[PDB]
Amino acid sequence: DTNIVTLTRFVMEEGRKARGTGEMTQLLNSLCTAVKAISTAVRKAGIAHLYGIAGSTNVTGDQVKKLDVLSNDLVINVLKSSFATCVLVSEEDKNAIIVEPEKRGKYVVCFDPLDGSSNIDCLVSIGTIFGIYRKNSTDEPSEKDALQPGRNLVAAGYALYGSATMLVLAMVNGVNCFMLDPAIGEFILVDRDVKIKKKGSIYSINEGYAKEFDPAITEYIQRKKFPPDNSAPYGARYVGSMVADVHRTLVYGGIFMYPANKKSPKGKLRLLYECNPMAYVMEKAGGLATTGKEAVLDIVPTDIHQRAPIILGSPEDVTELLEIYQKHA
Ligand SMILES: O=P(O)(O)OC[C@H]1O[C@](O)(CO)[C@@H](O)[C@@H]1O
Ligand SMILES: [Mg+2]
Ligand SMILES: [Mg+2]
Ligand SMILES: [Tl+]
Repeated sequence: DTNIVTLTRFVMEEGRKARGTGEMTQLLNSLCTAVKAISTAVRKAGIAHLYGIAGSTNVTGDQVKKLDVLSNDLVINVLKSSFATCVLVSEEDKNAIIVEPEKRGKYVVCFDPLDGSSNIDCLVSIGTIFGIYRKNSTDEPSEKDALQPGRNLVAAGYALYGSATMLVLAMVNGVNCFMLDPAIGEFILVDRDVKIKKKGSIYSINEGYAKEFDPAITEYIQRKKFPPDNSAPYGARYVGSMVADVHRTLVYGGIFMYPANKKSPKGKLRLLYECNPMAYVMEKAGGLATTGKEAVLDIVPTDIHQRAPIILGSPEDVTELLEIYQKHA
């Protein structure tokens, strides 16, 4: 233990080649601090009376919980103080946040400060999702800098407040998992260069929406339960927190689905701070992420609170579902 491979060392070491201003390390160091603070609050939320609602609703019409506010505040303050950012997009804010000139750095950060709100009060896994872009424009920073396609991401990932707290970080050459050591408050590298299985045996979707599903999703699910070739049926898992279901998809393989449906043309999940970050992790792990008709990372957003269908995970599973959409087109 006298040689600790922390997230900071990792993001410093591997990136010494391309030099750079080093504000990405500043950025990620800052975000780790917010994530530790959120993790600590979550782990004692009931004793600190942090369960319940804040008394408000956000642009996508969610009921804001107390932990939403706390986590939102923590993430915004640390990112600003990092001197690495210029434009911030949060699920909890109607408009992009523009950093004050004095603290401006070159990155644009889209994040969900707390994901899995329906699972807060029952103590199921929740998390934090983020995607990071380089501001391209030369003009004054604005909400427009956030409206980039996911393929432009330079870094993305999530923190998972599960049985242990994990920071999953994807960058151009790959995905790596860091676990929070609660004793020293450091994120330690525990899974290097993570890759997803080509084919899994778990499917993950809320089948409560069966009555609204399109024929392709309907057929796909029926095929998981009754395989035509006599293989064993897939097992089902749906934690109900995107970070938990996506992380399982990553480390066990399989598919996660939040598709469009008869009442929700664009699905539910948010493109900027939910879908794109997870699509990027998946793609860097050798996985795929599709709306059913097009790659999530290639969508050019027009609304920072825009929704998108998303189907992701093991390439052979996701490809199987795409063939069914193509067959139905
Ligand atoms: O209750 P539903 O419609 O299955 O929504 C679950 C999804 O909603 C979210 O909480 C986003 O609001 C995700 O974390 C999760 O994947
Ligand atoms: Mg969420
Ligand atoms: Mg949220
Ligand atoms: Tl959502």
